[PDB]
Amino acid sequence: GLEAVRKRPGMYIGSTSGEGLHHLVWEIVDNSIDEALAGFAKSIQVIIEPDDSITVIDDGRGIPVGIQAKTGRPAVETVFTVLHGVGSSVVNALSTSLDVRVYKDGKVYYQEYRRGAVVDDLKVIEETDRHGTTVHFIPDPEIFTETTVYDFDKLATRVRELAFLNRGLHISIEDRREGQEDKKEYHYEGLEH
Ligand SMILES: CCc1[nH]c2nc(Sc3cnc4ncc(=O)[nH]c4c3)nc(N3CC[C@@H](N)C3)c2c1Cl
Repeated sequence: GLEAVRKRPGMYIGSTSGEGLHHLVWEIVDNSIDEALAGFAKSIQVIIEPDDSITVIDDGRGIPVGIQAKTGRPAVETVFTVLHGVGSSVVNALSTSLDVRVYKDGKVYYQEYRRGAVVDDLKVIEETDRHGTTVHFIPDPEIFTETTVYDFDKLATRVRELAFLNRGLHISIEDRREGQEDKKEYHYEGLEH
């Protein structure tokens, strides 16, 4: 399964250099873009956390949490744990840790993984009035041996491109790292312009 991804990451993300490190971001963001395309997500936030980890927040419907008959597991768990807009499990495999929060039907559903392996069963941890999905991941330095340090300008450039290609979407990029905090927000207007 996902162990194959950890041993041959080059076959799944193209490179284990800085390029592959940034590719992880797009693999998660692309899923949020698909939910904007479906018509539900209106805003996406990408955050470089102070420790070079990544958070992606959207306000879509939230990844399905119901048990699938085919697997006997919550759909969201399968998304991150089974190899398949299909790259979530690859990001999981290549991260020291990944946590997902799904905001759906008044509840926050939470699951975490470590180097691709499930920590515990999906659990309701809070009540909420919002909807969407938040994915946070820490890229694995065992995989990304050259660099685990993000390039804000590189991310911002593509985020702007994504805003343009998905006209109407609100998408932002934020750097929370020490001595260089920054945020850029992008939104190209539709017919209301
Ligand atoms: C924060 C990243 C994020 N946000 C999401 N929102 C959603 S919202 C959503 C809600 N209900 C759905 N029902 C059917 C469907 O096909 N797609 C859906 C998508 N789904 C995510 N998935 C599901 C499948 C895979 N593309 C990942 C994600 C992911 Cl991953």
